[PDB]
Amino acid sequence: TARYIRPNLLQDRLNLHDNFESLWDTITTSNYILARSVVPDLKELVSTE
Amino acid sequence: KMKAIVEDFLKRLHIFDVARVPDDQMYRLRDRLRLLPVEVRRLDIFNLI
Amino acid sequence: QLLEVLKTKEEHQKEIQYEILQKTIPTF
Repeated sequence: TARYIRPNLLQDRLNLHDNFESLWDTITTSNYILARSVVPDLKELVSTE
Repeated sequence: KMKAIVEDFLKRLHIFDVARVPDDQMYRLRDRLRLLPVEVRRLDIFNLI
Repeated sequence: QLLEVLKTKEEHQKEIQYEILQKTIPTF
């Protein structure tokens, strides 16, 4: 009975990476914060002092 | 995890502020120890066990 | 004395402009 909806992941289609700087910056920024949210925190360090 | 043995070692040799010395040097310490023989006494027993 | 009354009159100039740019960047 299983049924899903195709994700539709056609690539770039639009090449903004060659003029729309203004917006890339906004993307990068975004994708970046996104990243930090994931990058696991570290553990077992050497006592600062 | 050997960060264990080194610690005790140095301690038993008073003077040294164990806590007040990094994990570094410590490892390098192992690296040198690993290349050393054992005192017949010590060794001769482990073989037995 | 001068090298600190000019890290404040140069963080206005630097500011306003570093921003006149941020208005060209649709970043929340």
